[PDB]
Amino acid sequence: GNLAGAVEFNDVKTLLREWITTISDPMEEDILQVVKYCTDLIEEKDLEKLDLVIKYMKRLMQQSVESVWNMAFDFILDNVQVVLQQTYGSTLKVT
Repeated sequence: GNLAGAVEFNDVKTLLREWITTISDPMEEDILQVVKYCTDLIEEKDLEKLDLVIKYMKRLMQQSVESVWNMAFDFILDNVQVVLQQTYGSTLKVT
């Protein structure tokens, strides 16, 4: 739930935005953190958080000029989609 120090909803949007725009290269640990985050809120049943983090991540990875964030997002998105297909059976409409 607590990712990059950020705990609250809009606190996550702000700090993870500044994170993706400053960092030009996410390491595998950074990628796995955001997978675990977007899986945690599925286990905490906060699909409002899923809605936010998916659509807003995409925005940030496109706001970042680096294609490494696009492949990072592709892996994170993929894994978290699968988690929703097992846990709920369906995914949130957002991509």
